Amino acid sequence: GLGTARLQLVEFSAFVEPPDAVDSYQRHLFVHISQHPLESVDVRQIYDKFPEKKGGLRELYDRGPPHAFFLVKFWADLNWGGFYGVSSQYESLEHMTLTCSSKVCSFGKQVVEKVETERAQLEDGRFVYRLLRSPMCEYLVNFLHKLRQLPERYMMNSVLENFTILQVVTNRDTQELLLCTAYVFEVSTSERGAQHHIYRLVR
Ligand SMILES: *C(#N)N1[C][C]2[C][C][C][C]([N]C3=[C][C]=[C][C]=C3C(F)(F)F)[C]2[C]1
Repeated sequence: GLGTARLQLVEFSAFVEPPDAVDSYQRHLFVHISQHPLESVDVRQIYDKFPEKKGGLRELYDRGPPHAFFLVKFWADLNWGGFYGVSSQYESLEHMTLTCSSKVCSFGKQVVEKVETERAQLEDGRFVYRLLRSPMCEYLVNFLHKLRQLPERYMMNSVLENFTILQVVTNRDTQELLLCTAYVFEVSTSERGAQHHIYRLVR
């Protein structure tokens, strides 16, 4: 699964709860992972999709460690005053303070970047890092309304081809990379829910 033994992604989901969930609860997952041997992709294959910059995939991979670099292909479910949310959870056996850069690179050129710091919280013999029910970016929210309005699924996948996200979690105190995940996006069928495949970035 996703993670070094130093840090595992327990769960992550972007979601919307329809406004009627206050009465009777339901939630739409656009994308979801829950981990409460993996296949491999050669890192050079996706170099193009991301910066060739400082903070670009090649540079961070040279810094290492290579067992920290992953790819997650997402098949999003776009079949849906509401709440649009993103919630992520990681587990470690070390107490560290983490820094999580998430960069959106469209056409290989980074547009937006969020960097956040989360400190550990001890639970049942693991240190858990919790970033739950964060409100979704208005960038993403409007994007998704536009993308759902697209008439054909291949049209969504061709746009989503040109958008990629690089997530890098480092230890703030030691400034050493713990996890780097590249995300590529496609759209799932209506009958098929949100799906994902995880790969290890190799050389
Ligand atoms: C806005 N709001 N957000 C919160 C940001 C920080 C954490 C998640 C990030 N989005 C992200 C990161 C990695 C893989 C997929 C996604 C997705 F699909 F955009 F949520 C971002 C959005």
